[PDB]
Amino acid sequence: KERGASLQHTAPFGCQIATNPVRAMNCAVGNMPISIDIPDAAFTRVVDA
Amino acid sequence: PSLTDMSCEVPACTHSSDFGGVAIIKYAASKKGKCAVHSMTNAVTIREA
Repeated sequence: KERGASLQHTAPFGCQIATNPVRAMNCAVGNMPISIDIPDAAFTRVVDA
Repeated sequence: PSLTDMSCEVPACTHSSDFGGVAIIKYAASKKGKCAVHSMTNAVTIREA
């Protein structure tokens, strides 16, 4: 009866917190470097465009 | 056949030893018929004849 506020109500950056297993979902901090390696079948020749 | 009003553009090119370039040529022809294509520059080789 004195816990206060769980982390899903206090944590910054709009964090969302769950348990079993404990997780911090959808933090808004930083940037995600996404590297994509795509095959040549996907492309289309410039003349074909 | 005689050809007039010829314009040439290179949508994309690459010196990759395997015909890495393409050229598009617009033309106006007097009549239908086969025509010889020849590159007057040793530095550039054209696949089509």
